[PDB]
Amino acid sequence: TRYIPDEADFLLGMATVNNCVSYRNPAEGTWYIQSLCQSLRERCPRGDDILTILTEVNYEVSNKDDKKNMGKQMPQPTFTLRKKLVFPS
Amino acid sequence: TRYIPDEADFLLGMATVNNCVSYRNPAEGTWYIQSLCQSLRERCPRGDDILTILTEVNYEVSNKDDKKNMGKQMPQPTFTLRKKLVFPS
Amino acid sequence: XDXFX
Amino acid sequence: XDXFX
Amino acid sequence: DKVYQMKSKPRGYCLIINNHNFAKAREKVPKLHSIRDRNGTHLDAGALTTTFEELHFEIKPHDDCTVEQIYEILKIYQLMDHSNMDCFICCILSHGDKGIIYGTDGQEAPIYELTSQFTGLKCPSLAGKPKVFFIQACQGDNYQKGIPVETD
Amino acid sequence: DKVYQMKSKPRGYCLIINNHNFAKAREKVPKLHSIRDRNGTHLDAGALTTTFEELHFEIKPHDDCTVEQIYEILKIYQLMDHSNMDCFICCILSHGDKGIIYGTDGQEAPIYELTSQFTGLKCPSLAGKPKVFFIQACQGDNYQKGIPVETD
Repeated sequence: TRYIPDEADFLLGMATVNNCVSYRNPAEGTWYIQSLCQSLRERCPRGDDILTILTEVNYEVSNKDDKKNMGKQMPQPTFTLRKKLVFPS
Repeated sequence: TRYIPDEADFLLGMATVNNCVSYRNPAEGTWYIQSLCQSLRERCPRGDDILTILTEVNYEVSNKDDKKNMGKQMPQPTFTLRKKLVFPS
Repeated sequence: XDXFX
Repeated sequence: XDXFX
Repeated sequence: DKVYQMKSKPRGYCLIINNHNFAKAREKVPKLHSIRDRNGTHLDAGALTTTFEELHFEIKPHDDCTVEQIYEILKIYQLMDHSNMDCFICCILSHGDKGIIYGTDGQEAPIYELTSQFTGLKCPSLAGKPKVFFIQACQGDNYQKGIPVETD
Repeated sequence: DKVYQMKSKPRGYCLIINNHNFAKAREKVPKLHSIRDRNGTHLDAGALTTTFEELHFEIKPHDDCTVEQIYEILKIYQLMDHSNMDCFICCILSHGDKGIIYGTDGQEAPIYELTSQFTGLKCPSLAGKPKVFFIQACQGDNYQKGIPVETD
Protein backbone atom coordinates (compact mmCIF):
# COMPACT_ATOMS: atom_id res chain seq x y z
CA THR A 1 0.00 0.00 0.00
CA ARG A 2 1.18 3.61 -0.10
CA TYR A 3 1.67 6.05 2.80
CA ILE A 4 1.02 9.79 2.78
CA PRO A 5 1.34 12.34 5.64
CA ASP A 6 -1.13 12.25 8.54
CA GLU A 7 -1.96 15.94 7.86
CA ALA A 8 -2.48 15.61 4.09
CA ASP A 9 -5.58 16.70 2.20
CA PHE A 10 -6.71 19.63 4.35
CA LEU A 11 -8.06 22.96 3.24
CA LEU A 12 -8.45 25.74 5.82
CA GLY A 13 -10.36 28.78 4.69
CA MET A 14 -9.78 31.62 7.14
CA ALA A 15 -11.96 34.72 6.95
CA THR A 16 -8.98 36.88 7.94
CA VAL A 17 -5.21 36.90 8.30
CA ASN A 18 -3.90 36.64 11.86
CA ASN A 19 -4.33 39.54 14.33
CA CYS A 20 -7.28 41.15 12.54
CA VAL A 21 -11.05 41.39 12.64
CA SER A 22 -13.49 39.99 10.13
CA TYR A 23 -16.78 41.68 9.45
CA ARG A 24 -20.39 40.70 10.03
CA ASN A 25 -23.25 42.78 8.63
CA PRO A 26 -26.16 41.90 10.97
CA ALA A 27 -28.63 42.44 8.11
CA GLU A 28 -26.67 40.48 5.42
CA GLY A 29 -24.23 37.99 6.91
CA THR A 30 -20.45 38.08 6.98
CA TRP A 31 -18.22 39.46 4.23
CA TYR A 32 -16.40 36.15 3.96
CA ILE A 33 -19.23 33.58 4.14
CA GLN A 34 -21.54 35.54 1.85
CA SER A 35 -18.76 35.99 -0.72
CA LEU A 36 -17.71 32.34 -0.39
CA CYS A 37 -21.23 31.06 -1.00
CA GLN A 38 -21.82 33.33 -3.97
CA SER A 39 -18.58 32.21 -5.60
CA LEU A 40 -19.20 28.49 -4.92
CA ARG A 41 -22.71 28.66 -6.35
CA GLU A 42 -21.58 30.49 -9.47
CA ARG A 43 -18.33 28.62 -10.17
CA CYS A 44 -18.75 25.05 -8.90
CA PRO A 45 -21.23 24.18 -11.73
CA ARG A 46 -18.55 25.35 -14.21
CA GLY A 47 -16.06 22.86 -12.83
CA ASP A 48 -13.80 25.43 -11.20
CA ASP A 49 -11.62 24.20 -8.38
CA ILE A 50 -11.74 25.44 -4.81
CA LEU A 51 -8.36 27.25 -4.87
CA THR A 52 -9.50 29.27 -7.88
CA ILE A 53 -12.80 29.98 -6.14
CA LEU A 54 -11.02 31.03 -2.92
CA THR A 55 -8.74 33.33 -4.92
CA GLU A 56 -11.87 35.06 -6.22
CA VAL A 57 -13.15 35.32 -2.65
CA ASN A 58 -9.88 37.02 -1.74
CA TYR A 59 -10.43 39.42 -4.65
CA GLU A 60 -14.02 40.23 -3.76
CA VAL A 61 -13.55 40.61 0.00
CA SER A 62 -10.49 42.78 -0.66
CA ASN A 63 -12.76 45.33 -2.36
CA LYS A 64 -15.09 45.69 0.63
CA ASP A 65 -14.62 48.60 3.04
CA ASP A 66 -15.57 49.45 6.62
CA LYS A 67 -16.14 53.20 6.20
CA LYS A 68 -16.49 53.77 9.96
CA ASN A 69 -12.89 52.76 10.67
CA MET A 70 -11.43 52.77 7.14
CA GLY A 71 -10.96 49.05 7.68
CA LYS A 72 -10.34 46.22 5.24
CA GLN A 73 -10.43 42.41 5.48
CA MET A 74 -7.99 39.95 3.94
CA PRO A 75 -9.08 36.27 3.89
CA GLN A 76 -6.42 33.59 3.84
CA PRO A 77 -6.61 29.95 2.72
CA THR A 78 -3.99 27.42 3.75
CA PHE A 79 -3.83 23.92 2.32
CA THR A 80 -2.22 20.49 2.32
CA LEU A 81 -4.36 19.35 -0.61
CA ARG A 82 -2.49 17.03 -2.98
CA LYS A 83 -5.03 17.09 -5.82
CA LYS A 84 -7.45 19.52 -7.41
CA LEU A 85 -10.66 19.86 -5.39
CA VAL A 86 -13.89 20.28 -7.36
CA PHE A 87 -17.49 20.04 -6.17
CA PRO A 88 -19.45 18.88 -9.24
CA SER A 89 -23.11 19.80 -9.49
CA THR B 1 -8.42 55.12 -6.76
CA ARG B 2 -9.20 51.75 -5.18
CA TYR B 3 -8.00 50.34 -1.84
CA ILE B 4 -7.13 46.72 -1.07
CA PRO B 5 -5.79 45.18 2.19
CA ASP B 6 -2.23 45.93 3.31
CA GLU B 7 -1.55 42.15 3.45
CA ALA B 8 -2.98 41.30 0.01
CA ASP B 9 -1.14 39.45 -2.74
CA PHE B 10 1.13 37.21 -0.67
CA LEU B 11 2.02 33.60 -1.25
CA LEU B 12 3.86 31.70 1.49
CA GLY B 13 5.20 28.32 0.53
CA MET B 14 6.14 26.39 3.66
CA ALA B 15 8.19 23.20 3.35
CA THR B 16 6.27 21.69 6.28
CA VAL B 17 3.19 22.08 8.44
CA ASN B 18 3.79 23.50 11.92
CA ASN B 19 5.62 21.45 14.59
CA CYS B 20 7.42 19.14 12.15
CA VAL B 21 10.76 18.64 10.44
CA SER B 22 11.51 19.02 6.77
CA TYR B 23 14.15 16.94 5.09
CA ARG B 24 17.48 17.76 3.48
CA ASN B 25 19.44 15.13 1.55
CA PRO B 26 23.04 16.42 1.76
CA ALA B 27 23.81 14.86 -1.64
CA GLU B 28 20.63 16.07 -3.46
CA GLY B 29 19.04 19.08 -1.77
CA THR B 30 15.82 19.33 0.19
CA TRP B 31 12.64 17.38 -0.55
CA TYR B 32 10.67 20.60 -0.86
CA ILE B 33 12.99 22.86 -2.88
CA GLN B 34 14.02 20.13 -5.30
CA SER B 35 10.38 19.15 -5.90
CA LEU B 36 9.33 22.82 -6.19
CA CYS B 37 11.98 23.56 -8.81
CA GLN B 38 11.21 20.47 -10.85
CA SER B 39 7.50 21.31 -10.92
CA LEU B 40 8.07 25.00 -11.77
CA ARG B 41 10.42 24.13 -14.63
CA GLU B 42 8.04 21.55 -16.07
CA ARG B 43 4.73 23.38 -15.59
CA CYS B 44 5.43 27.12 -15.83
CA PRO B 45 6.11 26.91 -19.62
CA ARG B 46 2.66 25.27 -19.98
CA GLY B 47 0.98 28.26 -18.36
CA ASP B 48 0.04 26.48 -15.14
CA ASP B 49 -0.54 28.67 -12.13
CA ILE B 50 1.42 28.55 -8.90
CA LEU B 51 -1.38 27.08 -6.74
CA THR B 52 -1.73 24.16 -9.16
CA ILE B 53 2.05 23.74 -9.16
CA LEU B 54 2.19 23.84 -5.34
CA THR B 55 -0.59 21.25 -5.15
CA GLU B 56 1.62 18.96 -7.25
CA VAL B 57 4.51 19.68 -4.89
CA ASN B 58 2.28 18.60 -2.02
CA TYR B 59 1.50 15.40 -3.95
CA GLU B 60 5.11 14.60 -4.77
CA VAL B 61 6.60 15.41 -1.35
CA SER B 62 3.80 13.39 0.27
CA ASN B 63 5.13 10.27 -1.48
CA LYS B 64 8.66 10.64 -0.09
CA ASP B 65 9.68 8.62 2.99
CA ASP B 66 12.34 8.80 5.69
CA LYS B 67 12.93 5.07 6.18
CA LYS B 68 15.14 5.61 9.25
CA ASN B 69 12.30 7.08 11.31
CA MET B 70 9.29 6.14 9.16
CA GLY B 71 8.85 9.87 8.72
CA LYS B 72 6.87 11.90 6.19
CA GLN B 73 6.76 15.57 5.20
CA MET B 74 3.69 17.66 4.42
CA PRO B 75 4.31 21.05 2.75
CA GLN B 76 1.76 23.80 3.22
CA PRO B 77 1.08 26.92 1.12
CA THR B 78 -0.88 29.84 2.51
CA PHE B 79 -2.02 32.75 0.38
CA THR B 80 -3.69 36.15 0.15
CA LEU B 81 -3.38 36.19 -3.64
CA ARG B 82 -6.36 37.84 -5.34
CA LYS B 83 -5.56 36.73 -8.90
CA LYS B 84 -4.05 33.74 -10.66
CA LEU B 85 -0.25 33.76 -10.51
CA VAL B 86 1.60 32.51 -13.58
CA PHE B 87 5.29 32.81 -14.47
CA PRO B 88 5.37 32.83 -18.29
CA SER B 89 8.49 31.58 -20.03
CA UNK C 1 -23.89 46.52 16.36
CA ASP C 2 -23.60 47.56 12.72
CA UNK C 3 -20.06 45.96 12.57
CA PHE C 4 -17.21 42.50 13.50
CA UNK C 5 -16.26 39.11 14.92
CA UNK D 1 24.12 13.82 8.66
CA ASP D 2 22.16 11.77 6.14
CA UNK D 3 18.89 13.54 7.29
CA PHE D 4 16.61 17.33 8.43
CA UNK D 5 16.21 21.06 9.04
CA ASP E 1 -4.08 17.19 -13.05
CA LYS E 2 -5.15 14.63 -10.49
CA VAL E 3 -8.57 15.44 -9.00
CA TYR E 4 -10.07 14.14 -5.75
CA GLN E 5 -12.87 11.69 -6.36
CA MET E 6 -16.16 13.53 -5.79
CA LYS E 7 -18.92 11.17 -6.88
CA SER E 8 -20.73 9.85 -3.78
CA LYS E 9 -24.27 10.97 -3.01
CA PRO E 10 -24.16 12.54 -0.50
CA ARG E 11 -20.60 13.81 -0.93
CA GLY E 12 -20.16 13.84 2.83
CA TYR E 13 -21.20 15.75 5.93
CA CYS E 14 -21.07 19.52 6.15
CA LEU E 15 -21.04 20.51 9.83
CA ILE E 16 -22.14 24.03 10.74
CA ILE E 17 -21.27 25.36 14.21
CA ASN E 18 -23.26 28.57 14.43
CA ASN E 19 -22.42 30.58 17.57
CA HIS E 20 -24.77 33.46 18.33
CA ASN E 21 -25.33 33.95 22.09
CA PHE E 22 -22.28 35.10 24.02
CA ALA E 23 -23.98 36.01 27.30
CA LYS E 24 -21.94 33.36 29.08
CA ALA E 25 -18.64 34.79 27.79
CA ARG E 26 -19.75 38.25 28.92
CA GLU E 27 -20.53 36.94 32.41
CA LYS E 28 -17.55 34.63 32.97
CA VAL E 29 -14.51 35.92 31.01
CA PRO E 30 -13.47 39.40 32.25
CA LYS E 31 -11.78 40.51 29.00
CA LEU E 32 -14.92 39.55 27.01
CA HIS E 33 -17.34 41.61 29.09
CA SER E 34 -18.41 43.55 25.95
CA ILE E 35 -18.16 40.99 23.14
CA ARG E 36 -21.47 41.11 21.31
CA ASP E 37 -24.02 38.49 20.34
CA ARG E 38 -23.39 37.64 16.71
CA ASN E 39 -26.61 39.05 15.30
CA GLY E 40 -27.24 37.93 11.73
CA THR E 41 -25.13 34.78 11.94
CA HIS E 42 -28.15 32.66 10.92
CA LEU E 43 -27.95 34.30 7.49
CA ASP E 44 -24.54 32.67 7.02
CA ALA E 45 -25.75 29.33 8.39
CA GLY E 46 -28.60 29.46 5.87
CA ALA E 47 -26.38 30.49 2.98
CA LEU E 48 -24.00 27.63 3.75
CA THR E 49 -26.95 25.23 4.00
CA THR E 50 -28.32 26.26 0.59
CA THR E 51 -24.89 26.22 -1.02
CA PHE E 52 -23.67 22.87 0.23
CA GLU E 53 -27.00 21.12 -0.16
CA GLU E 54 -26.88 22.21 -3.81
CA LEU E 55 -23.41 20.62 -3.95
CA HIS E 56 -24.81 17.36 -2.53
CA PHE E 57 -23.59 17.49 1.10
CA GLU E 58 -25.63 16.40 4.14
CA ILE E 59 -25.90 19.45 6.41
CA LYS E 60 -25.45 18.99 10.16
CA PRO E 61 -26.15 22.29 11.98
CA HIS E 62 -25.46 23.04 15.63
CA ASP E 63 -26.33 26.34 17.32
CA ASP E 64 -24.68 28.02 20.32
CA CYS E 65 -21.83 25.71 21.34
CA THR E 66 -19.38 26.10 24.20
CA VAL E 67 -15.82 24.88 23.63
CA GLU E 68 -16.62 21.59 25.36
CA GLN E 69 -19.68 21.15 23.13
CA ILE E 70 -17.65 21.86 19.99
CA TYR E 71 -15.09 19.16 20.86
CA GLU E 72 -17.94 16.75 21.60
CA ILE E 73 -19.52 17.35 18.18
CA LEU E 74 -16.16 16.95 16.42
CA LYS E 75 -15.53 13.72 18.33
CA ILE E 76 -18.89 12.38 17.12
CA TYR E 77 -17.90 13.03 13.50
CA GLN E 78 -14.33 11.77 13.98
CA LEU E 79 -15.86 8.46 15.13
CA MET E 80 -18.40 8.25 12.31
CA ASP E 81 -17.82 5.96 9.35
CA HIS E 82 -17.07 8.15 6.34
CA SER E 83 -16.15 5.15 4.14
CA ASN E 84 -18.94 5.92 1.68
CA MET E 85 -18.23 9.66 1.64
CA ASP E 86 -15.77 11.49 -0.59
CA CYS E 87 -15.28 14.65 1.50
CA PHE E 88 -15.88 16.28 4.90
CA ILE E 89 -16.63 19.97 5.52
CA CYS E 90 -16.76 21.84 8.86
CA CYS E 91 -17.88 25.47 9.08
CA ILE E 92 -17.32 27.43 12.30
CA LEU E 93 -19.11 30.75 12.75
CA SER E 94 -18.02 32.38 16.00
CA HIS E 95 -15.88 34.97 17.70
CA GLY E 96 -12.13 34.40 17.76
CA ASP E 97 -8.66 35.71 18.51
CA LYS E 98 -5.12 34.90 17.36
CA GLY E 99 -5.10 31.25 16.30
CA ILE E 100 -8.30 30.41 18.24
CA ILE E 101 -12.08 30.47 18.18
CA TYR E 102 -14.22 31.19 21.24
CA GLY E 103 -17.04 29.07 22.45
CA THR E 104 -20.22 30.80 23.55
CA ASP E 105 -18.80 30.44 27.07
CA GLY E 106 -15.70 32.46 26.09
CA GLN E 107 -13.36 29.52 26.50
CA GLU E 108 -10.76 29.11 23.75
CA ALA E 109 -10.32 26.31 21.21
CA PRO E 110 -7.10 26.54 19.14
CA ILE E 111 -7.93 26.05 15.46
CA TYR E 112 -5.27 23.34 15.18
CA GLU E 113 -7.06 21.39 17.92
CA LEU E 114 -10.25 21.41 15.84
CA THR E 115 -8.71 20.42 12.49
CA SER E 116 -6.40 17.81 14.00
CA GLN E 117 -9.39 15.75 15.12
CA PHE E 118 -9.66 14.67 11.46
CA THR E 119 -6.13 13.61 10.63
CA GLY E 120 -5.69 10.36 8.80
CA LEU E 121 -4.78 8.53 12.03
CA LYS E 122 -7.73 9.90 14.02
CA CYS E 123 -10.24 9.41 11.16
CA PRO E 124 -8.99 6.69 8.77
CA SER E 125 -12.25 6.57 6.89
CA LEU E 126 -11.36 10.07 5.60
CA ALA E 127 -7.74 9.16 4.79
CA GLY E 128 -6.82 10.36 1.32
CA LYS E 129 -10.01 12.44 1.20
CA PRO E 130 -10.35 16.25 1.32
CA LYS E 131 -11.18 17.74 4.71
CA VAL E 132 -12.32 21.36 4.45
CA PHE E 133 -12.69 23.84 7.30
CA PHE E 134 -14.18 27.31 6.89
CA ILE E 135 -13.58 29.59 9.87
CA GLN E 136 -15.57 32.81 10.08
CA ALA E 137 -14.22 34.53 13.21
CA CYS E 138 -11.96 37.37 14.10
CA GLN E 139 -8.31 36.49 14.65
CA GLY E 140 -7.50 39.51 16.79
CA ASP E 141 -8.85 42.97 17.35
CA ASN E 142 -6.76 45.00 14.89
CA TYR E 143 -8.21 46.64 11.80
CA GLN E 144 -6.52 45.66 8.54
CA LYS E 145 -5.38 48.86 6.80
CA GLY E 146 -6.01 49.68 3.15
CA ILE E 147 -3.45 50.52 0.44
CA PRO E 148 -4.12 52.47 -2.78
CA VAL E 149 -3.76 50.65 -6.11
CA GLU E 150 -4.72 51.24 -9.73
CA THR E 151 -8.12 49.89 -10.79
CA ASP E 152 -8.35 46.69 -12.88
CA ASP F 1 -9.95 34.55 -14.30
CA LYS F 2 -7.97 37.67 -13.50
CA VAL F 3 -4.20 37.06 -13.74
CA TYR F 4 -1.41 39.14 -12.22
CA GLN F 5 0.52 41.07 -14.83
CA MET F 6 3.80 39.22 -15.44
CA LYS F 7 5.45 40.92 -18.40
CA SER F 8 8.45 42.95 -17.15
CA LYS F 9 11.98 41.82 -17.95
CA PRO F 10 13.25 41.08 -15.38
CA ARG F 11 10.07 40.04 -13.58
CA GLY F 12 11.55 41.16 -10.29
CA TYR F 13 14.13 40.19 -7.71
CA CYS F 14 14.43 36.68 -6.33
CA LEU F 15 16.31 36.84 -3.02
CA ILE F 16 18.00 33.68 -1.78
CA ILE F 17 19.07 33.51 1.88
CA ASN F 18 21.16 30.37 2.04
CA ASN F 19 22.15 29.46 5.61
CA HIS F 20 24.80 26.76 5.94
CA ASN F 21 27.18 27.37 8.86
CA PHE F 22 25.59 27.10 12.30
CA ALA F 23 28.76 27.07 14.40
CA LYS F 24 27.66 30.29 16.08
CA ALA F 25 24.28 28.81 17.08
CA ARG F 26 26.08 25.76 18.48
CA GLU F 27 28.37 27.99 20.56
CA LYS F 28 25.88 30.60 21.80
CA VAL F 29 22.39 29.03 22.09
CA PRO F 30 22.38 26.18 24.65
CA LYS F 31 19.41 24.29 23.17
CA LEU F 32 21.06 24.35 19.71
CA HIS F 33 24.36 22.82 20.82
CA SER F 34 23.89 19.95 18.31
CA ILE F 35 22.07 21.57 15.38
CA ARG F 36 24.04 20.64 12.27
CA ASP F 37 25.55 22.64 9.44
CA ARG F 38 23.14 22.41 6.54
CA ASN F 39 25.35 20.39 4.22
CA GLY F 40 24.03 20.34 0.65
CA THR F 41 22.05 23.57 0.93
CA HIS F 42 23.99 25.03 -2.03
CA LEU F 43 22.25 22.47 -4.24
CA ASP F 44 18.94 24.16 -3.43
CA ALA F 45 20.39 27.64 -3.90
CA GLY F 46 21.62 26.54 -7.32
CA ALA F 47 18.35 24.88 -8.28
CA LEU F 48 16.44 28.02 -7.33
CA THR F 49 18.92 30.13 -9.30
CA THR F 50 18.51 28.02 -12.45
CA THR F 51 14.74 27.86 -12.08
CA PHE F 52 14.03 31.52 -11.45
CA GLU F 53 16.58 32.80 -13.95
CA GLU F 54 14.75 30.68 -16.54
CA LEU F 55 11.55 32.44 -15.41
CA HIS F 56 13.20 35.85 -15.92
CA PHE F 57 13.96 36.91 -12.31
CA GLU F 58 17.13 38.68 -11.17
CA ILE F 59 18.74 36.43 -8.54
CA LYS F 60 20.17 38.02 -5.39
CA PRO F 61 21.94 35.38 -3.27
CA HIS F 62 23.21 35.81 0.28
CA ASP F 63 25.07 33.10 2.21
CA ASP F 64 25.26 32.53 5.98
CA CYS F 65 23.12 35.26 7.53
CA THR F 66 22.44 35.94 11.19
CA VAL F 67 18.98 37.22 12.13
CA GLU F 68 20.26 40.80 12.16
CA GLN F 69 21.77 40.31 8.70
CA ILE F 70 18.51 38.87 7.35
CA TYR F 71 16.51 41.90 8.52
CA GLU F 72 19.15 44.18 7.00
CA ILE F 73 18.87 42.46 3.60
CA LEU F 74 15.06 42.58 3.71
CA LYS F 75 15.20 46.28 4.61
CA ILE F 76 17.40 46.92 1.57
CA TYR F 77 14.81 45.30 -0.70
CA GLN F 78 11.85 46.93 1.07
CA LEU F 79 13.47 50.30 0.27
CA MET F 80 14.26 49.46 -3.35
CA ASP F 81 12.10 50.80 -6.16
CA HIS F 82 10.15 47.87 -7.60
CA SER F 83 8.02 50.15 -9.83
CA ASN F 84 9.27 48.46 -12.99
CA MET F 85 8.94 44.94 -11.55
CA ASP F 86 5.87 42.74 -11.61
CA CYS F 87 6.73 40.40 -8.72
CA PHE F 88 9.07 39.82 -5.75
CA ILE F 89 10.32 36.43 -4.52
CA CYS F 90 12.24 35.64 -1.31
CA CYS F 91 13.61 32.16 -0.59
CA ILE F 92 14.88 31.30 2.90
CA LEU F 93 16.92 28.13 3.37
CA SER F 94 17.72 27.63 7.05
CA HIS F 95 16.92 25.86 10.27
CA GLY F 96 13.66 26.72 12.00
CA ASP F 97 11.13 25.98 14.71
CA LYS F 98 7.43 26.70 15.28
CA GLY F 99 6.59 29.85 13.35
CA ILE F 100 10.26 30.96 13.09
CA ILE F 101 13.50 30.58 11.19
CA TYR F 102 16.92 30.64 12.85
CA GLY F 103 19.79 32.79 11.81
CA THR F 104 23.23 31.21 11.65
CA ASP F 105 23.71 32.72 15.12
CA GLY F 106 20.71 30.76 16.46
CA GLN F 107 18.65 33.87 17.06
CA GLU F 108 15.00 33.65 15.99
CA ALA F 109 13.14 35.59 13.29
CA PRO F 110 9.34 35.02 13.27
CA ILE F 111 8.21 34.31 9.71
CA TYR F 112 5.54 37.03 9.99
CA GLU F 113 8.29 39.55 10.76
CA LEU F 114 10.02 38.65 7.48
CA THR F 115 6.95 38.72 5.21
CA SER F 116 5.49 41.84 6.81
CA GLN F 117 8.46 43.89 5.64
CA PHE F 118 6.80 43.81 2.19
CA THR F 119 3.24 44.85 2.95
CA GLY F 120 1.69 47.44 0.71
CA LEU F 121 2.36 50.21 3.24
CA LYS F 122 6.01 49.26 3.82
CA CYS F 123 6.73 48.67 0.09
CA PRO F 124 4.24 50.65 -2.05
CA SER F 125 6.12 49.94 -5.24
CA LEU F 126 5.00 46.29 -4.81
CA ALA F 127 1.39 47.21 -3.94
CA GLY F 128 -1.03 45.11 -5.96
CA LYS F 129 1.84 42.84 -7.02
CA PRO F 130 2.50 39.23 -5.95
CA LYS F 131 5.02 38.75 -3.15
CA VAL F 132 6.18 35.14 -2.85
CA PHE F 133 8.11 33.60 0.03
CA PHE F 134 9.48 30.06 0.00
CA ILE F 135 10.61 28.83 3.41
CA GLN F 136 12.70 25.66 3.55
CA ALA F 137 13.22 25.07 7.29
CA CYS F 138 11.94 22.82 9.98
CA GLN F 139 8.98 24.12 11.97
CA GLY F 140 9.58 21.95 15.02
CA ASP F 141 11.31 18.71 15.84
CA ASN F 142 8.45 16.22 15.48
CA TYR F 143 8.31 13.63 12.72
CA GLN F 144 5.16 13.71 10.61
CA LYS F 145 3.57 10.25 10.71
CA GLY F 146 2.37 8.33 7.66
CA ILE F 147 -1.12 6.93 6.96
CA PRO F 148 -1.96 4.06 4.59
CA VAL F 149 -4.07 4.82 1.50
CA GLU F 150 -4.99 3.11 -1.75
CA THR F 151 -2.68 3.80 -4.70
CA ASP F 152 -3.78 6.20 -7.48
